[PDB]
Amino acid sequence: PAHGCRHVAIIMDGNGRWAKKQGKIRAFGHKAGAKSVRRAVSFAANNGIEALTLYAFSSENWNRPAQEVSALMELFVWALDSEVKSLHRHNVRLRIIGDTSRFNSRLQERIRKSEALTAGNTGLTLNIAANYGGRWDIVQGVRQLAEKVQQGNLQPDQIDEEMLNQHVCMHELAPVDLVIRTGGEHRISNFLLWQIAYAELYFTDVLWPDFDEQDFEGALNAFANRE
Amino acid sequence: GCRHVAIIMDGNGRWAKKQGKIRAFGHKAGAKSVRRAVSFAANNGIEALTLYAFSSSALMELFVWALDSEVKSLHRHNVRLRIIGDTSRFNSRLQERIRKSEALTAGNTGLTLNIAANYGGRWDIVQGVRQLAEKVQQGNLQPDQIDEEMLNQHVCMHELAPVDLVIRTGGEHRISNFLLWQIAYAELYFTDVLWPDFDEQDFEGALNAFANRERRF
Ligand SMILES: O=P(O)(O)C(O)(Cc1cccc(-c2cccc(-c3ccccc3)c2)c1)P(=O)(O)O
Ligand SMILES: O=P(O)(O)C(O)(Cc1cccc(-c2cccc(-c3ccccc3)c2)c1)P(=O)(O)O
Ligand SMILES: O=P(O)(O)C(O)(Cc1cccc(-c2cccc(-c3ccccc3)c2)c1)P(=O)(O)O
Ligand SMILES: O=P(O)(O)C(O)(Cc1cccc(-c2cccc(-c3ccccc3)c2)c1)P(=O)(O)O
Ligand SMILES: O=P(O)(O)C(O)(Cc1cccc(-c2cccc(-c3ccccc3)c2)c1)P(=O)(O)O
Repeated sequence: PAHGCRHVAIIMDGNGRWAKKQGKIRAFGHKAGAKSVRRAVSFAANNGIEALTLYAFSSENWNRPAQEVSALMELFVWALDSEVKSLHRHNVRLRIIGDTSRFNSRLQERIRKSEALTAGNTGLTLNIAANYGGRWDIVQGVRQLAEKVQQGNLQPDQIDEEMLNQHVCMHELAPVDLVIRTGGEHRISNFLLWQIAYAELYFTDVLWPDFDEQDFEGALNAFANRE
Repeated sequence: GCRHVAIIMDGNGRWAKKQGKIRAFGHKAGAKSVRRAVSFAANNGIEALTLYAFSSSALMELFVWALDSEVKSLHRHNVRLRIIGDTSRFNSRLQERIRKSEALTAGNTGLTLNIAANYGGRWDIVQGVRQLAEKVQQGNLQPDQIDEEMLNQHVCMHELAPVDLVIRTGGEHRISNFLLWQIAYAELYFTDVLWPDFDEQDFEGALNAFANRERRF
């Protein structure tokens, strides 16, 4: 399309701050945040973007017990189940990226079903990060290579970038062209690392609930002008 | 408190054009700006400064010339010099100059200055991977024992403080395959100022930005 942007990744941040300013509790920001997600996904689908990868940055996870962080992963991806039907009806291909290996088998089956169901859709490819880390991503790929070495099928010296690239999340999709981070912080926070080696980085102070189609348009135009 | 700053230096040629001068003129102004950045970092308690020359045999001799004429003063200033990158294919005289310069200064306790030469963040990670694959081949390591901490011990600069701030001059908003694994939690600061003009005030503005952002976030 005219903006020449095939794959956009977004670090969503600012929902709690947005609620706080309103005098509302965090759950109200979660709802406004969900609504801003739906709006970003329609925008991307309507603007010919091929893939949209979303990472929810939690400013609060440092105050929550580790036991709680695992459970929230439950509800989160669980919640994203009633939503699968809607994504499918909109011709979106859903993929979950992250470490879901420790997740209960019932949910892993659900994730696989969801991905299989929407795999042949021809609209936007939507990647949702769940228990995702950039370093972990690189490490799970390294492990896959470590198994081939242990099998006898790979010589350490044959490992190059191109080969490690085939084993990181989203390698079958267009490289990430643009990473947007809302909320004001200027860090990647262990979101994508290997995949953003050549991506344009766009930071905006706008809080996620307020980030709308015109903000997304501004980012794509900055990208178009910058490339 | 900012301990390790990484800078993507960019804008020398654009600067020269604006001045109506030739490329060599921007290179010269660029080198002076490198000296001023290093002095500044050393004078302000920064533990490590990592520099990457962004560009879209003669440079090899210049590299030798640069090491031969600057290493003594860096040594006197208690700077520890390290070159990061794939120098495996540089001519052996240059490889030897690099090795001696690093050896001469290895024990200094002031600023560690890392100069990227033929460096790439993906290559960096891949060299660490090869190291681990070797131990797997031998039999000293099981695939499933490989974790983040471990690969971290095999990527460049693992013995130094974590990179706190990455500064990129010149106007582009990309990492361009500079550090990747190492910038997971770093503050990213972009400025349109061209490298020859990047000065103490610009450097301080990035440091202040880092400090303020550390307070608010
Ligand atoms: O609602 P909160 O954030 O006030 C709290 O109950 C934690 C929590 C409870 C229920 C639901 C959620 C929730 C709802 C929607 C999204 C998310 C979320 C999405 C992505 C990353 C982190 C969190 C979490 C969080 P907390 O224990 O942190 O006070
Ligand atoms: O399908 P369209 O292009 O006709 C339209 O629904 C826009 C749209 C496109 C793709 C996805 C969505 C959409 C709608 C409802 C929910 C979601 C959704 C987004 C993220 C997670 C879960 C669900 C996405 C809407 P429109 O607003 O243009 O009529
Ligand atoms: O913005 P924060 O860091 O203040 C916070 O809302 C976490 C958060 C960040 C970004 C997005 C979301 C969020 C909230 C609700 C739904 C979703 C969502 C994500 C993906 C698909 C569909 C819905 C994401 C939550 P927190 O729970 O840590 O207060
Ligand atoms: O800024 P550019 O991309 O326009 C260009 O000057 C390349 C370049 C970028 C950044 C720094 C330098 C450069 C020039 C002179 C000296 C140094 C230098 C680097 C490290 C230690 C000492 C000196 C770096 C060159 P180019 O040769 O590609 O026109
Ligand atoms: O100064 P010049 O224009 O006479 C010439 O040496 C080019 C040149 C001189 C000095 C520095 C550089 C240069 C360009 C790009 C990168 C670097 C560099 C410097 C330090 C580390 C890594 C890379 C240096 C190029 P030339 O190739 O035109 O003979």
